[PDB]
Amino acid sequence: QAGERIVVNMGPQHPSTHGVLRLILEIEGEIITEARCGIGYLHTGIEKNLEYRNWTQGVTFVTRMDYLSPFFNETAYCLGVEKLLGITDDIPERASVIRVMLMELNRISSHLVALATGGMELGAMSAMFYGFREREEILRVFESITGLRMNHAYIRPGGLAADLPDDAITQVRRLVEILPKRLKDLEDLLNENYIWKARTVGVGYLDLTGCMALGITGPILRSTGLPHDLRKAQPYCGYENYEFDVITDDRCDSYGRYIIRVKEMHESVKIVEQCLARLKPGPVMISDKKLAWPADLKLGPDGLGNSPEHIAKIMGRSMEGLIHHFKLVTEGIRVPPGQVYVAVESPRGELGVHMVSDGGTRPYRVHYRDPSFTNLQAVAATCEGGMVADAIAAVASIDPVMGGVDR
Amino acid sequence: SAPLRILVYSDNPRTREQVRLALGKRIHPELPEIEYVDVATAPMAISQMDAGGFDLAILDGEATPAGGMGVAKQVKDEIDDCPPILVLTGRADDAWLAKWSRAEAAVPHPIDPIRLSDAVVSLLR
Amino acid sequence: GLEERLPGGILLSTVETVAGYVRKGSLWPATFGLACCAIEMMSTAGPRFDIARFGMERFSATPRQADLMIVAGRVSQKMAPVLRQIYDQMVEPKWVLAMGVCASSGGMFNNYAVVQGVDHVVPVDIYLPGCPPRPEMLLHAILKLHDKIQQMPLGVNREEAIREAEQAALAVPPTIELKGLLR
Amino acid sequence: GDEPEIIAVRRGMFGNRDTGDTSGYGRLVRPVALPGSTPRPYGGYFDAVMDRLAEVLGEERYAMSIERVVVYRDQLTIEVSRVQLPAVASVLRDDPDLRFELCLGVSGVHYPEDTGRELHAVYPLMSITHNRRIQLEVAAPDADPHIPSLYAVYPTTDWHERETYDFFGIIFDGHPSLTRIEMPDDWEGHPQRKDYPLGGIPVEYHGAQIPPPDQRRSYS
Amino acid sequence: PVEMVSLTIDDHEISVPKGTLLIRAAELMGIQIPRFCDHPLLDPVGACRQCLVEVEGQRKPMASCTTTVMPDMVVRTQFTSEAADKAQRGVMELLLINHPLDCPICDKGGECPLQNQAMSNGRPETRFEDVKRTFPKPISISSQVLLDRERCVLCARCTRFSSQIAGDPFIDLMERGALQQVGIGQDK
Amino acid sequence: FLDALAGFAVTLGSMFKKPITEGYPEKPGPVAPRYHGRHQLNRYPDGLEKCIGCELCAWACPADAIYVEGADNTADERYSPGERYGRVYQINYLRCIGCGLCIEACPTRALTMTTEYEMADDNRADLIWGKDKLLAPLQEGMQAPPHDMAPGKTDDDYYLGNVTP
Ligand SMILES: CC(C)=CCC/C(C)=C\CC/C(C)=C/CC/C(C)=C\CC/C(C)=C/CC/C(C)=C/CC/C(C)=C/CC/C(C)=C/CC/C(C)=C\CC1=C(C)C(=O)c2ccccc2C1=O
Ligand code: SF4
Ligand code: SF4
Ligand code: SF4
Ligand code: SF4
Ligand code: SF4
Ligand code: FES
Repeated sequence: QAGERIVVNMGPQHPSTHGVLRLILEIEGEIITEARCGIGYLHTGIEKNLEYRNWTQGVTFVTRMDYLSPFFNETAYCLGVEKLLGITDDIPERASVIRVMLMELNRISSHLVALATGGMELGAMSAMFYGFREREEILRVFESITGLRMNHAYIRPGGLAADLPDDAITQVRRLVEILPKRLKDLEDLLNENYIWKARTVGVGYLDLTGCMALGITGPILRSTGLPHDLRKAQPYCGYENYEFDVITDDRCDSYGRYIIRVKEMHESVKIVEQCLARLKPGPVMISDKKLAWPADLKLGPDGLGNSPEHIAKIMGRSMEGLIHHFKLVTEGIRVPPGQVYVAVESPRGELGVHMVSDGGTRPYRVHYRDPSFTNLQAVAATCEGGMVADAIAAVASIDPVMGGVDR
Repeated sequence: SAPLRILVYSDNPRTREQVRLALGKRIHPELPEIEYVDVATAPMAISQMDAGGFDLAILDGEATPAGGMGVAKQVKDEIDDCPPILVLTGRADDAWLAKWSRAEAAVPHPIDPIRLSDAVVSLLR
Repeated sequence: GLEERLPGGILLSTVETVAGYVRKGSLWPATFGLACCAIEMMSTAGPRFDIARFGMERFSATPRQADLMIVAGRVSQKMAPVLRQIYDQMVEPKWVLAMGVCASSGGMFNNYAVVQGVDHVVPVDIYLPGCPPRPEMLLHAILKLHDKIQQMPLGVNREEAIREAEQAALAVPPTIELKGLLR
Repeated sequence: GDEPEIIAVRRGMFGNRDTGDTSGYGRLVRPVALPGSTPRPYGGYFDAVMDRLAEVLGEERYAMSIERVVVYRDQLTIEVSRVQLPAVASVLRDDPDLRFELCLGVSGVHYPEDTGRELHAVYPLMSITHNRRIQLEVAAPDADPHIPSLYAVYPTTDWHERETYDFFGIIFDGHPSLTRIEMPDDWEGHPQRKDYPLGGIPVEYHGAQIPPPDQRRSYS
Repeated sequence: PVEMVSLTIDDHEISVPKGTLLIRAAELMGIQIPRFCDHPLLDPVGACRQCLVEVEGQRKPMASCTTTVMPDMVVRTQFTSEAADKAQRGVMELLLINHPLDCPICDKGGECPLQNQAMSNGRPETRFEDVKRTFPKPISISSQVLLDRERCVLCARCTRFSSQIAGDPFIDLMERGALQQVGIGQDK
Repeated sequence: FLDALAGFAVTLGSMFKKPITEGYPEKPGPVAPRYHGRHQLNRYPDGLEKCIGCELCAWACPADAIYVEGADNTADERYSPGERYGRVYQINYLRCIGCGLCIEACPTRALTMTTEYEMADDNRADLIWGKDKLLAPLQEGMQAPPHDMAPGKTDDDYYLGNVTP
């Protein structure tokens, strides 16, 4: 009865709740009798603030929700903008290849963070450090390519912010060579560990029926054996040209999801090797000057800035070039009025983007169906009936990123 | 008969000047005289209110190193029988936090002299 | 605290310097990451860097054992009460590091949902730019906070320093009045 | 209706809401119309999906429920009439040939200039079995923002109906508990409505400050 | 009773008062015809030639800013006529060859009809490898108004206003040919 | 199965490997050459400021982290080629998100992003970096900004790169 039940806030400020997730748990003893989620402690109004910035500025906003999958947010946004523009077929092959490579490295990075934080929440102290070592290799690559460790705005409507640096390809090859070896260390700590399996196996069970009813996606859905992946079904960014296997498991529990993530990292490494093979020199931005981002970043003794060649072209020789630079930089492209829904396979499931343009230079309405937001609806199913310790494992298996949840 | 002592907390001297201008030596001739204690740092405001002897505290929600709402919450959680707190909010959407601060009244920026005076009268009455 | 009742002189000066040296080390952060900056704190703890080298490895899960509250993220409106509760439930001495532009000033999210700076709800000791600040920037800010702590006074010196800081702060004009060279 | 859905009327060249920085360019009147009904031969599997939907639904019911069909950018959007939303949702989910088991959420959008249809709710539905995608669009007036909650058909719509109510005030009647999820329950207003101000503060600078972007000029 | 004439712009029919200019009819219909010298409140001059459209039965493109509607006219703008689009883009190019590379420093930048109409109806890159016309800039025509003749497109809107609207023709189009330039008399 | 103990090998082995930590602050690690560090206002080889005060950098900033005001380059006091220069230039680094759109926007390469990143302060105002802090240091051959353009040269020459100390 009531006398034997506590109700406790797993609360925002809690190591396993990513600081801004409030699991309100009614527990009889230490069994989670009931679960509720206070959400929105990390709400930011990004969706509304987008409406007051032009396109190619909303990239900097969207990349900051689901911040563990920055490139996925950016790619979804840019795919939507291009679809409204009707230029999805005009994206240079090099730009699409780089987008795929970056999304796959980003999947590896996001899975590394998920495994690290899950292991730490479950006491696997060294798991966090090894995962973040691998992630730091990946982030060195990302920093070299984009100049930022996180919240990159590198993927832009119509292509990329800038082409890869000369050394980026060699760094990505070095990743493709060393990353599986390093991931072997993290897998050894956890994969076959008796304590890890006991702590995750059979925990947070959620059948395929539950995943469908709650609209779950990503590793949670594919832990039920359903090989659903937006990269195969409804391909985008040319994923159809890559030979990779959709990782799926039949356990339906936390360990199945963990194994799915581990295997997805290897699949992403394979896809990145394929991207490296396919990568060819060429433009990374649409040729249409009316839409192409006019900037041409280059390095010098002074630092990173518009290349002197572009400066000469726009300030010394081309009046049309100057007008195009001025306008596309300042107010940006104006997207034809329309309403589009574009989905990508972010590490946590279908990251959907409903985007509406009223013909203006700013997005009329941008909404992210972030997979974490829907996945968190599975906490009640995956925690109720288990112990609080099992609840920690189940929530870690859901691997929510509250930035994408609240937005 | 006692001069009501009012604590005005704001990193911005102009906000303190505006507060001390909307309010005068007397809010109304029916009210007692008013004495103002300007404080620019949250530690100093906390120390002053620890000494007590204040009838009202006006805390600028826009204070740079330590916003007024935080100071209001702190004083109501730390000083027993603390004076009523009036908070100056930098925007309309801060109203919610103004409630959370438990400040007896909130006055948006820019400080309307008459609105501030009326709120102060309501709190002192 | 009896350390505050100690009279000035060499005794109080030595107590102050010892306390500053002790507290700059073992400055345990609170396990209170928000938004994407939290990932950068974790990276700072990661092997490539080592927060542990500064004695700060123990991220006190409970606010009771935490010394430094690295907000490290964007504070939404609904979260400000929680953040203030955590800050209060820490025990003196307390320091707050506003890691990232969002924590320090609301950053790019100048809208209803964000608080527009942690300092709106808790005293901020160091502001750290970046979005997110790379781990070296976090370590730089932490070392600046260490320098601030080392010089932190106590007792009668604390009271005198508070009075002097008040006298100084009462005079500084607001940023809006620094019209240098504006047309 | 049959004409394209005008959501806003912009007057003057250069996408300027105000009077105009240069005289003489403010006389252009261009209505911003979202695409209208598509001609019947829908591309791809959309034609099959609509044929099946019209077969399962009676001709009378199909006419009463489906307000419009828009095939834009090779994406199918069924402007479904309010009230009938639960019926068509059940038909889409349960029918073996349609079988849209996975509803991906509910997105609110606001059209303050769209008379009688200011609030729109978008239901992205996916059928994994057939590997198909569609969207349902349900319009409600700002004065009567009620919409039938799909909670019985698609439980996932919970936390999406709640979120869209929080950010737009769309009352999904029949929802088990339509409480705010993002904003505090004590919050006033629905932030993502266009009339709701951005709520920013001026950015400070030595000797100056930059008002929030919503107050400053724009040329959308 | 005002007489309504009817005509098709592109392929859409519309009825407008007799005497209406094609540019005004297009505005009412929502077609954005590029224009510089046209002004609704100034008497049309047809100078810049930017508003050219194809009209059935006319060998030459017609300046929509000077063409009165006719009861059965068929008009197709750059949106539905390659000839009209080519004419308008050629006019824009010729308009930009002599223009200064001043957008970063130009006060009109961001609110410049020339920038917007070059984006919407202009080529993406220059072909003008030759030398640009140049004038001393900025010269003052009064205590308040600065004049940068290099940026002038000689649309005569300033002069046409100072003559028609305000009866103060103290500025006028001086010189001839490429040297033509708005100006005050000598110092008046 | 010794496989279940594989983790013990990983940690033990890593005990005998050299730690991979970078030695910041004494031996700071290498940031990427393209890293988005502090903005910097650059000068021409003769010392004139590149910033023409067009405010495009401020225009493109999504966080409104740049405030710029232009002024005329009067012959008595010229700071940049052409007729405009950036008289007041402030970056609110508590609003900057390092996105780099400003440098992409700048049409003169006046604004670059150096690899320097160390920045922090206990005061909100001190992180509003003005023109004085952002201007690149005056190198050899550069003169004070308030000086006339290089002899026999004009703005176009500066932009085309035909200027030397
Ligand atoms: C008493 C007396 C005077 C006696 C006289 C003698 C004398 C002086 C001494 C006697 C001996 C004594 C008493 C000594 C004193 C010291 C003592 C007793 C012990 C204390 C020291 C101690 C226990 C040291 C060892 C403990 C230890 C090994 C600590 C290390 C712990 C580690 C590894 C912490 C790192 C964890 C970490 C990476 C934290 C980051 C997490 C944070 C903050 C982010 C939050 C967060 C998380 C966590 C997500 O999951 C997440 C996921 C996705 C997106 C966002 C987030 C997010 O925001
Ligand atoms: S400062 Fe940047 S990285 Fe940090 S929480 Fe804010 S948006 Fe995220
Ligand atoms: S008038 Fe010329 S220089 Fe000025 S903004 Fe327009 S196109 Fe650019
Ligand atoms: S100065 Fe006169 S003629 Fe020249 S562009 Fe301006 S209005 Fe037209
Ligand atoms: S830094 Fe560049 S973009 Fe900014 S005002 Fe100066 S020249 Fe213009
Ligand atoms: S880095 Fe981005 S946000 Fe920061 S000043 Fe430059 S453009 Fe603005
Ligand atoms: S606008 Fe008609 S010719 Fe100039």
